[PDB]
Amino acid sequence: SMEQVAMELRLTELTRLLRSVLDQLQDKDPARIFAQPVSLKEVPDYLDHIKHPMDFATMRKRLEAQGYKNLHEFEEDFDLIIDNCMKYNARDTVFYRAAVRLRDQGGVVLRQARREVDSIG
Repeated sequence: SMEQVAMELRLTELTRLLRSVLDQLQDKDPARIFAQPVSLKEVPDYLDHIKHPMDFATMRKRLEAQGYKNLHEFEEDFDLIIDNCMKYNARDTVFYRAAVRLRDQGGVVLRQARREVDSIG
């Protein structure tokens, strides 16, 4: 149907906007602490601690399969990255501190993304 195509075009355009959001967020992580999944070879007990692991590469895979239907879904995954880190790592660590800086900086980017997703529909 033409309606299915139109909905597909909207999803494609959302995907384009989320790809630019994802690039902007990841620049706020210059140390690449959140670039890849926590390694189960190097942190073998991780899944006893964190039930839903997340990282930027895993988000990128989902994005390129047009797997985010809306910005809420994408923000959920970004918040998992931060929240998982702040539970697993103590306050006095480079890891926790990197998450706080990513949260604070990413908040700005996400504030205007929400307006752009509403605005452009």
